[PDB]
Amino acid sequence: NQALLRILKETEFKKIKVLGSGAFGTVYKGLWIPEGEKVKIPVAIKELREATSPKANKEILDEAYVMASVDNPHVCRLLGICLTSTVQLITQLMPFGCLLDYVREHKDNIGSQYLLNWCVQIAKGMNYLEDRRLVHRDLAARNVLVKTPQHVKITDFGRVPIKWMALESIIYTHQSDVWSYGVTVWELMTFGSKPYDGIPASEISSILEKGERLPQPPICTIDVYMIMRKCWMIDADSRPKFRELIIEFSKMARDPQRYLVIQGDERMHLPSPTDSNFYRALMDEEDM
Amino acid sequence: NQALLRILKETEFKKIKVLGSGAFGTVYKGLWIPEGEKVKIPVAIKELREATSPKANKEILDEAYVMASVDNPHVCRLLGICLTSTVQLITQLMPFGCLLDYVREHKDNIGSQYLLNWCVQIAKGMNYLEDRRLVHRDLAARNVLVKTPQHVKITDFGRVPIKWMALESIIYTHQSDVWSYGVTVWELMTFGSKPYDGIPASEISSILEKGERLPQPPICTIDVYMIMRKCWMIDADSRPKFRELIIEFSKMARDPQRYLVIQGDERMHLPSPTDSNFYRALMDEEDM
Ligand SMILES: CN1CCC(c2ccc(-c3ccc4c(c3)C(=O)N([C@@H](C(=O)Nc3nccs3)c3cc(F)ccc3O)C4)cc2)CC1
Ligand SMILES: CN1CCC(c2ccc(-c3ccc4c(c3)C(=O)N([C@@H](C(=O)Nc3nccs3)c3cc(F)ccc3O)C4)cc2)CC1
Ligand SMILES: Nc1ncnc2c1ncn2[C@@H]1O[C@H](COP(=O)(O)OP(=O)(O)NP(=O)(O)O)[C@@H](O)[C@H]1O
Ligand SMILES: Nc1ncnc2c1ncn2[C@@H]1O[C@H](COP(=O)(O)OP(=O)(O)NP(=O)(O)O)[C@@H](O)[C@H]1O
Ligand SMILES: [Mg+2]
Ligand SMILES: [Mg+2]
Repeated sequence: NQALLRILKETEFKKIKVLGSGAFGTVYKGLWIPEGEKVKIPVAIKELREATSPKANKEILDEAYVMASVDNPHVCRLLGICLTSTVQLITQLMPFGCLLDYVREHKDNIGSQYLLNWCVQIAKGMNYLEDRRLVHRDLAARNVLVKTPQHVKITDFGRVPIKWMALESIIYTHQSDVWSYGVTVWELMTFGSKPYDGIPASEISSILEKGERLPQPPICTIDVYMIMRKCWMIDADSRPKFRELIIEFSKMARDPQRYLVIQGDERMHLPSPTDSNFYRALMDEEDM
Repeated sequence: NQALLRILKETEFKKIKVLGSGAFGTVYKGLWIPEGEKVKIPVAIKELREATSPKANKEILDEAYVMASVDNPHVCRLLGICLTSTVQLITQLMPFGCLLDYVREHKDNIGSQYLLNWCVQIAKGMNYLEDRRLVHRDLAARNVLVKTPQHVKITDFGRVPIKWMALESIIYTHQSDVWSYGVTVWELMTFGSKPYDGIPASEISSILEKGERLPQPPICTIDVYMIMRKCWMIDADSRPKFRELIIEFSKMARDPQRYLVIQGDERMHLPSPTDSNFYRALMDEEDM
């Protein structure tokens, strides 16, 4: 339990390159140098843009131990922490970056089988988080990291993203996460489009009350767009459960081209078991 | 089966830094760039110092598929290959380097619990290789790679190292590997000493026939030096099996200071479950 979150010294890791920033901190690629060792281990380091107090660190630690406790192939685990003036959090470095940026830069080489499997994997991770009774509160294509193209994990859970929140959050339940899951799915199926592009956030809750939802992405059949609309029902309990989302997106993943119309989908593919085994043993030794 | 050894193009990986060389090839740290992807994945690349023919590549591939087929936490798996004029082999990059260099550079911070566990892990991997009916033929502290300080794996098996070979090899059986295991153990317990230092290789088989073995390392009790001597029996079948080596070195690992006398052993230690979990999730996601 307590053994799941390593407390680090400043002197045993170094931030070497910035990777990006959110409205909570800045993310660096970093090197972890174990005491007495001559090696340099690449890590990801989030340093909060908000310097803290020692009593406030008691809040941070109380949640950090929980996020260090997740054990699921499609959920990122918080690994370490260094409680400087500004707190730094450490996790596994994902060289493929987030899924949002990934789809935007590969939108012309992304097939139906990859898209659909990603929706399954993200759902498995949300279903795990629900079984641990952890509400994500910030699910987005930006907070889905790519370990390998075949393997995605969910990050930055358990901590406003108005365009991703349920109407009752603009209340955070697992059913409110289901909403954010639908928005994440829409981001993938639109190859990274910005939801409600150009509409100011202060006015999203208005358009949701009048019945407007995100439009059907061009590559979605009705079976896929039905699911996304169901995630955006005003009644939270009427939304589909994550356990069900797994079942339906797995069904569609065994016949992908039936449920996603993508130009050049017979050229786009999935890696031969030859390429997957080479992927996993180099970067992704997790079971799966 | 065939899906366990990825064939690579030249254009999808690059050698960026040399790491060392043996009398068979040169090892580089390399970057694997997946087709269509914008990331750079660190790998290890062995390029043979011997340019080959296409029919000779049929030999190489026939063995490479076997080495790509090992599934054991303490055995390195061959992952890929690029069959240029000089063949390049690819495997997971171990930033901690080999165990030989590791012990030499940490000899003043290495305790009995680490040394003994390493002997267990190396034995587990040799016991696996015996169960797959693969003779190592070049077991040494140089060919034991450090994934993390707590986790070592055996490399470069299944391909002369006179000072590591059994007398009947100077015949390669699993019992001849047991000999090389004893020599590997002696290398660790001597914090990286060179076996038979200063004695020319052409004259090692002579000294072995007259009964000379490696000396008892200063930190070994008799129980440990008894095992090492048993690995060097002239009768191969009289040597202990790897299955037994596991049992005896595990026994000694539950009471390490009873079997290894190391100055400052109460200061040297093992990482708290806090530090191990941080190690594994960053670098070593294998089960164990
Ligand atoms: C300021 N005033 C006083 C103090 C209060 C406060 C309460 C809690 C935190 C806290 C604690 C723990 C975390 C986070 C935040 C967080 O953002 N965390 C991510 C994560 O670290 N991401 C990464 N990117 C790259 C490298 S590390 C994360 C990673 C992961 F693998 C799984 C879940 C997860 O949440 C972990 C901070 C401040 C707030 C109000
Ligand atoms: C020249 N004339 C004609 C041709 C004949 C020939 C026959 C077989 C090979 C062959 C095939 C396969 C391998 C090896 C050698 C080998 O050296 N291999 C290691 C390995 O690649 N190490 C690494 N270091 C860093 C990056 S890759 C290795 C790695 C591992 F993870 C597990 C086992 C293993 O053996 C694999 C070459 C030539 C010989 C005589
Ligand atoms: N483990 C990781 N490995 C590599 N890059 C990462 C990792 N975690 C986050 N990033 C990237 O670091 C950048 C900053 O992340 P972050 O601070 O979380 O902002 P954000 O995810 O875009 N918005 P938010 O997470 O909702 O605050 C993004 O481009 C992420 O993809
Ligand atoms: N996977 C790996 N990751 C990092 N370094 C490695 C890896 N495999 C080998 N090395 C290192 O690369 C260097 C060259 O290795 P190698 O070519 O095997 O020579 P050697 O092991 O010292 N002698 P030999 O293996 O018996 O031919 C050594 O310093 C090894 O520790
Ligand atoms: Mg993020
Ligand atoms: Mg070697």
